[PDB]
Amino acid sequence: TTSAGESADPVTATVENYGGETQVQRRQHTDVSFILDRFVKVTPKDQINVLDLMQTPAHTLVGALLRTATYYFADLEVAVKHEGNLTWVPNGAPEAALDNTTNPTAYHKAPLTRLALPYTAPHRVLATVYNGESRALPTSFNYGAIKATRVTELLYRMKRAETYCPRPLLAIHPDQARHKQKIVAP
Amino acid sequence: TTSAGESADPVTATVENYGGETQVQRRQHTDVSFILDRFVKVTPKDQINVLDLMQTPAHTLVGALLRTATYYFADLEVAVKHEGNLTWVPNGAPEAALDNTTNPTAYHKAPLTRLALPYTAPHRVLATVYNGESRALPTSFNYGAIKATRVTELLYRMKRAETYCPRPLLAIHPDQARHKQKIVAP
Amino acid sequence: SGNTGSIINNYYMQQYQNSMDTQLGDWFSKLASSAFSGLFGALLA
Amino acid sequence: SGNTGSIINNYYMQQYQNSMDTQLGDWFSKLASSAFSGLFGALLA
Amino acid sequence: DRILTTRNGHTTSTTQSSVGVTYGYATAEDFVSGPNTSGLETRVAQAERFFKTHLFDWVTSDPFGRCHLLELPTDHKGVYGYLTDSYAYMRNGWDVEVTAVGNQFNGGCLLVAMVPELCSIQKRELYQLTLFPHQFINPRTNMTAHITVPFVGVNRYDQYKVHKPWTLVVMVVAPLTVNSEGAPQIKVYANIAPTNVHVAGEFPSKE
Amino acid sequence: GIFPVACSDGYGGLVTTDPKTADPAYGKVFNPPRNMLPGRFTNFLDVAEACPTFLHFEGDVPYVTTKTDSDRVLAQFDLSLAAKHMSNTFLAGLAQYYTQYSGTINLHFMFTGPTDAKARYMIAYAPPGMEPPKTPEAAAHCIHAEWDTGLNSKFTFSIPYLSAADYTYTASDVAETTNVQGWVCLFQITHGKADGDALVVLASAGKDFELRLPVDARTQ
Amino acid sequence: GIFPVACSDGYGGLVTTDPKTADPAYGKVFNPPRNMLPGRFTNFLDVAEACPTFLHFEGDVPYVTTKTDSDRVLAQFDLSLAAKHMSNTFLAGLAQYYTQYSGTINLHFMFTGPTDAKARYMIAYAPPGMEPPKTPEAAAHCIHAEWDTGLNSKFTFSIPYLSAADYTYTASDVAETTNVQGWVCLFQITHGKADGDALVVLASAGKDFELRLPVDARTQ
Repeated sequence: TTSAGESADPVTATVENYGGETQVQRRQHTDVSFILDRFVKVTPKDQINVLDLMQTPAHTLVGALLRTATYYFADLEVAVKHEGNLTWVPNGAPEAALDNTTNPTAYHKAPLTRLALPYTAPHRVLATVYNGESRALPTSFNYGAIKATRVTELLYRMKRAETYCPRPLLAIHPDQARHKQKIVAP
Repeated sequence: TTSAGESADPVTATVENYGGETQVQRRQHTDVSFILDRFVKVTPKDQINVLDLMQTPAHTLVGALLRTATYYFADLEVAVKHEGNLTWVPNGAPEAALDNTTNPTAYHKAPLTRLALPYTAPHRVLATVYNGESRALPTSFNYGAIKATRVTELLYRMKRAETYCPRPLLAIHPDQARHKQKIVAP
Repeated sequence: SGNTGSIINNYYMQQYQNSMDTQLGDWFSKLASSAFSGLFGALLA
Repeated sequence: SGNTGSIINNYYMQQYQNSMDTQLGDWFSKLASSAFSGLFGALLA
Repeated sequence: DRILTTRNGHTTSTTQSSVGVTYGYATAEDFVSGPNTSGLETRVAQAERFFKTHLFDWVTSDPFGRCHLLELPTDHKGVYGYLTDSYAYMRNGWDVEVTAVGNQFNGGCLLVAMVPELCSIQKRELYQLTLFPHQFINPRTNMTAHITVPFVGVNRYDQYKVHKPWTLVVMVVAPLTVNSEGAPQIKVYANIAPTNVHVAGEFPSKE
Repeated sequence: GIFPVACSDGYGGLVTTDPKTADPAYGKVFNPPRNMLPGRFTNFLDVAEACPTFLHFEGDVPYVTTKTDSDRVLAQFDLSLAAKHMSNTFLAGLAQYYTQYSGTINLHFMFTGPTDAKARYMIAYAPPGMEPPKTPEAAAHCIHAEWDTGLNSKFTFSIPYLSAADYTYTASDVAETTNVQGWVCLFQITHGKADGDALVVLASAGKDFELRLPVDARTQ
Repeated sequence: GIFPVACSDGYGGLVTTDPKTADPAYGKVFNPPRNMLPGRFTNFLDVAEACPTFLHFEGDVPYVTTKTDSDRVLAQFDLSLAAKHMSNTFLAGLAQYYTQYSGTINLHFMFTGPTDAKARYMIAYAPPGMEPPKTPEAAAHCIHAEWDTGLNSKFTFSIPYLSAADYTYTASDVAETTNVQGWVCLFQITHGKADGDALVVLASAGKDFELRLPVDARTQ
């Protein structure tokens, strides 16, 4: 389809332009609320872990796909394998309130304890990047902090996820003619 | 019943032809969806196992009875006794994606972890034999791969099974007048 | 329906349980039911 | 609705499960559906 | 009461000793309009005619199970085999017709079978070749066997350079028993024909 | 409080044939379409009833040869699905994975001789209890049937299912060597110039043949 | 008594993608309002279909330069979403997290030459099975399309999805080096005083492009 090449309005020259027809296309596996609510591993510290979603790595699935959005809203539920007792603390409380047990602790039940946390940020929508102080994110961009005796592996997933204002997403650079990796085979 | 001996249309000379009558016959135990959805043992490797159904043995029940079909469609659910964590991977992902935990792991819950997998093949119907490269099956004929620290015994069963285009089924060859084996008795 | 034996409804809906089939737009039961029987010639009692 | 697969109702009500949203008083689906197609000039067969 | 003369396209095949045509696995064709081809398929009506081939010489010294396996499609040096080197994806049925002309004084019989995906067989497996689309030939009754099958396959369109779905199989069930008045050696021929081919995807020219 | 249950004992172990379905882990999968795809079978008996498969005789052959002597016994094989003659049949292929059956077993008899060779045959069912008959005179008193070779060259005889019990074992007993389910005998009565000519036989599932109780006794 | 249950075995382990939601611990939270906030996308394909993104050529550039010699091949790249040319595209950014796809891939071709330079081009799709064409004479027998540079300076050609199977793998095989999904070739046929002038290309998701089966194969 010949177009106006610079107006940057969307054009889709479909396959009917040279004969043929299009089929019914289903897009459930690329939905933004379906692709983001599954568990991802992050590396923990020993005791205190702020529950920021931008400490998910950039090589994983829903860490590199969360950074597709500029602004995101999602309720977090965590799943942490620990020993001792794990106290969750809401957004913006003093970090001395991690030791107190009136805050929502979870007693140790083998092997791990998963629990659903609300969106406790003051902002209407969180963000993945912010040019305010030249890390380089405010202290308000967190779901709170969890503190145990020694956390071993704590996992994030983010549900009811709404995303806004897309950002570029990068696949790794081939040095060959095409990036050929060893696919699974019998 | 005298017939045309070479037309190869079905003829059933019933027992009424020399007096008598036929009874009501029930065929639930020979249904193809009933006889195939039960657990069968396959031998595992140490860590990585592609979930091909043609690695079931040829002496077992639903391995020798799956090879009755040329083309089959069936959803697989596995049951694996392992230690560590067992990550399932869909069809055609790179085998380096077995280590990542965003893929559907199952944490170790004693003694074994059974989980239902969908038909992830690209083809409309899988097959049990294929003359494409002269093992001798494409890399697309699998339900994916599972990877643990050390799998001990992993079991297949195949449900909603549809079969097409039957193949010959062989019973073992007697050397006597009749194959007499030791049947169970008090 | 298979080898199920539960009268209760399933917990997971239909699409988190199986793979959904898609229509586009059997044989040997029709082959075994068209079988010739009786005789071929004039029978007696 | 998400990645849920349960036909039963939830046990905890709605406000001990999620954070309730508040109204006050989408885009790229409208952007991708206003895409121009066909041709630009007089076509032939 | 008999209509016993088939034709495909502009070629006919009259036999007077037809016991009947056996439709294997289907009486009608599948939906040719798939979603894996985006509607860029087209029927080539000029591929539907017979083409003859030689199979073997059934002699009196052949025991049980002298089988012959030719993979369809074979080397077609006409219109149909031009489509194999000019189009990437194509599908078709087949309607085979083997002839074993002796006379009505020979004996024995040979089974004919169209079987999908056939490789690595045993002679102990030959006892159950009846499961496939089959039709017996004995010289006491008939001379031909006329089998018709649709396109089977793992997926809707096929790459015939890397895959051969069907396999015409003739094996000898009873040996050829000549007599004082029979025919010594019979030769098995076959004329095969495609049905409703559909190609999709033009190769670039070799120049 | 919470809803009290009792975690009952003895229940909940992993059984390999149970109707419990496993919990899903990965949803929203839409298969490629498969509708009206050719060659589908639903039950394994319909393949066994619509497609007859050959038998096994002495010399690894499916055909039986006419006999030009005073002895007129073409074949005499015991009636079981674990027999020696029934071994390469598809009907005894899937009856190796069950325990017991009932119903008729069709036997198909195609004559492959020339147009000048004529013969007639008989097939009788000798129920268990005494020795099977060795002459067509003695086997006239069974539930028999005769046919001669003419224009239609195929004969189908449905073996009756006679038994005390309602179901009979498809596995012949290992120690018990009398084969107390039955014999089936087929003879020739005469033949005209049919020397060296064959009679290829076949077997199929009957109209009311149905199997029962699947096991896995390792494919002999 | 109490209601007896059977604590079933094999079920209840922690699966990372399950539709089980975790029990809450801290209720009565009312979020700040977010309604009618600008720039929301719902599915990742709508971003990939409404926003085309550049390709990658030799020299880390998105544009391809006209060729003033006898050879007329501007670009010839294999058709996969793990290709070298498709690597910096957003369409192959999210197709790095799936296993298999189907559908058309739009290619957008904007000519950035001056008003006196004129040229015409062609783009052909060579399906797999033999060597890709090296001349526009040989590539006339593909599913091709031509366009010349005039007032509207942009051309969009939708790559057809031809395959045996219904879905094709978005990851090119590690060992298998033939790339049996297909090639796409774009040539120049002629040019008038278009030396040193560019043709910037783009790629977008098609009208019926849809991905399938998400995995996490670590971001190359």
